[PDB]
Amino acid sequence: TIKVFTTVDNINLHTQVVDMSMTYGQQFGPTYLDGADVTKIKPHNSHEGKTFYVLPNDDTLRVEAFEYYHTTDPSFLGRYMSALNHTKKWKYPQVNGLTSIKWADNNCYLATALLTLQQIELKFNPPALQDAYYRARAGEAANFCALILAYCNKTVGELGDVRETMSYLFQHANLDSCKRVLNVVCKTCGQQQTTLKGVEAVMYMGTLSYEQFKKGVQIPCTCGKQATKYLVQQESPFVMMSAPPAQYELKHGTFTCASEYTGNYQCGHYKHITSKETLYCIDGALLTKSSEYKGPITDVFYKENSYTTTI
Ligand SMILES: CCn1ccc(-c2cc(-c3cnn(C)c3)cc([C@@H](C)NC(=O)c3cc(OCCN(C)C)ccc3C)c2)n1
Ligand SMILES: [Cl-]
Ligand SMILES: [Cl-]
Ligand SMILES: [Zn+2]
Ligand SMILES: [Zn+2]
Ligand SMILES: [Zn+2]
Ligand SMILES: [Zn+2]
Ligand SMILES: [Zn+2]
Ligand SMILES: [Zn+2]
Repeated sequence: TIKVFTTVDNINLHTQVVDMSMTYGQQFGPTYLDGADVTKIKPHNSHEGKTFYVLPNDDTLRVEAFEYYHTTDPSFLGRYMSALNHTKKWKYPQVNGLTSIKWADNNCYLATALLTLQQIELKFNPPALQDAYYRARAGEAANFCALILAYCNKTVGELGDVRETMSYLFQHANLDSCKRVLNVVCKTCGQQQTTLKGVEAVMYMGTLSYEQFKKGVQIPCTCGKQATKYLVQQESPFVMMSAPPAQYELKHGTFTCASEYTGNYQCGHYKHITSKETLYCIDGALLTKSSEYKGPITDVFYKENSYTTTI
């Protein structure tokens, strides 16, 4: 009989005492210590006085779990601890003043997303996600990477798409004040104006150029003809312009950061391009430098505050 603590958020700690013969699974349910499954393991001396993550089994823990993670999915904690057991072993070097990830288990898309998040203004709604966001920007990104995999329903080693990962994260972020007003002009139908909010207001799939998005882009109308969609008003701290991988010239000072993707569909490699005093390329732990750049780009991130068109 030795005393321990059980928690679901590492904030509210509940005091318990455990028997040595019975395993943790017989007494608490699925139990984790430092991200390691100890459901079948039995108590030792070092376990006394230490805190254990446990699956919610009563209503008090069920409520605390939602208030930290904003999910009731019973599998979330297990998927989170499974990813964390890998991400704790990864290395997170500082590259060009930013926290990156040494390559491991196909994490190239995580590194590009992690580098992008440190360069755009974002506030997460789940307290677990925002707290780990802060710890990650300071250099301790293991818990943050595990949460990203858990919220995106992705496992370690699985092949990830950066645009898809950013979209999942934006749905758990406060983008309520973000607003986008578009205008589509068809020769026959006429002029239609639409207003988008939230995640739909910051993401566009179709073109990398924020300038071309303002000047107008060609989309098919309901009548079948090719109408023209252009941006009327944009109120958001950033925008994300995505397009299928293609050769693109990035000029210093015209953008914030970008995602480079080489190789075949789903089984390629991501790289991160950021515009500082010059153009920097971050590939995990490796860093290169160039005055101008041209390569296969699929995401470009631009700064914004409030924009209104002249048309
Ligand atoms: C509308 C047309 N479009 C939209 C996206 C793309 C696209 C095309 C190509 C493309 C084509 N040829 N080559 C040679 C490469 C490549 C990509 C890039 C950005 N990502 C992945 O490769 C990828 C997709 C994944 O999951 C995807 C599964 N998802 C629907 C649940 C998972 C992991 C990765 C790496 C994206 N084209
Ligand atoms: Cl929610
Ligand atoms: Cl949320
Ligand atoms: Zn409590
Ligand atoms: Zn929420
Ligand atoms: Zn691993
Ligand atoms: Zn591992
Ligand atoms: Zn990779
Ligand atoms: Zn029309």
